[PDB]
Amino acid sequence: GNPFQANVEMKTFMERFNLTHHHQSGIYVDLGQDKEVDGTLYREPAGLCPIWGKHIELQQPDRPPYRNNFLEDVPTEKEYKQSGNPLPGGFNLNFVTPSGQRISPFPMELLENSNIKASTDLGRCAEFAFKTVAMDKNNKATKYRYPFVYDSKKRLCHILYVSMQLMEGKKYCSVKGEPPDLTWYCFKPRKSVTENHHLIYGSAYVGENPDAFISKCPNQALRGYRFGVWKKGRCLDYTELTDTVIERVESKAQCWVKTFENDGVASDQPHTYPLTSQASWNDWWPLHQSDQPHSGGVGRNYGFYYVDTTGEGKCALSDQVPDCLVSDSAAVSYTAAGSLSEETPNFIIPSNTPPTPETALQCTADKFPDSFGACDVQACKRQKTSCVGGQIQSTSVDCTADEQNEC
Ligand SMILES: *[C@@H]1O[C@H](CO)[C@@H](O)[C@H](O)[C@H]1NC(C)=O
Repeated sequence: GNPFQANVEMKTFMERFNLTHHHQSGIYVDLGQDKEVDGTLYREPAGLCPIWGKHIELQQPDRPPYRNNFLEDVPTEKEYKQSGNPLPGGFNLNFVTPSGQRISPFPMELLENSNIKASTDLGRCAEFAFKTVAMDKNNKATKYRYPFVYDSKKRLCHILYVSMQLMEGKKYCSVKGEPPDLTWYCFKPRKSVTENHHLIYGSAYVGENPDAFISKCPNQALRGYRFGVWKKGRCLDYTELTDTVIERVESKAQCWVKTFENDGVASDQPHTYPLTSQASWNDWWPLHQSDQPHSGGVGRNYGFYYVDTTGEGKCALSDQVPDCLVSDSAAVSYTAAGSLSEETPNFIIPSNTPPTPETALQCTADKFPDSFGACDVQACKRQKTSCVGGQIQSTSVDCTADEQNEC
């Protein structure tokens, strides 16, 4: 009797944390699909959940004309003639309509318009991205869809022409202008303990069903609980699992960053990039490669900050999809997909469309009596499930004096 499985409301709550199920693609680098454009096969971001706080850190020279900001416009041919190597600018789609209307960034007020069906601001930007496709050379609508960033502060929706997310090595690219002959600067995905929390990155496919992310993706940190897996008749938090990575942290936010940046996070990036005959890297989109990985969202995406009995702040990282929780008011559970904050921001609350509940961890002492599992005689602990201040509690406690003879 895992209560988190036996209770269908608690079960459906825990499902939001399964990134392999809903997101289904890379998170650190998302390149989960393939689409041909003008006779060439390109990798395309495909994941269904927004990645909160994800930004691409660029490594352009530290001088004019370089902004080191992936939200800047992709450069014009002239701009690049003027700058020298490497390319200046950013990843932002710079196209104009025949009318001369700019496509990105696009303001949320203009979206909130009946061609846009999403009920939340973040969903409206995802839906905009989903309704925006590469046009081929000739000029026809293609199936390749650009990823987006919602800058939730400025309320602006960015369609990124550049769908590349990681490029490293003097093979392909320069770091702060060294070596100088290379066309591309290097870049990589980051989250920061302090910056760009108000930026949300996503594949266009978050917009295909633009309200689904609200209730199927783990958007927000989970305060007051530690991710766990049901074993031996009780909830074992990640600290009790053999394959967990445990690192010391100074702060809870560093743990949140580590769930995205650790070496085992779900990533669709190949270890060597494609064999071309170009001098170096020379495309706006990643090329299809026979041996490309598709993580399908599987990876060390999960973790929690907690304080050990020694008083040290630590971060437990796991690839194990959680199917239970251990309650701990000081703990916070994070994923590679969600935000640092545990509070639901305004811009994923229907602007109109009732808010979907998560009432699954609410309880009453009356209807939810103290319940004890059987003693795990290996650890000599047993599950205790109960209700305190209207919140479900789940911990491992001492076995009865009698059961201890069997440990
Ligand atoms: C997570 O989702 C994937 C794909 O649907 C599934 O294979 C896996 O069992 C799920 N894990 C759970 C519920 O622990």
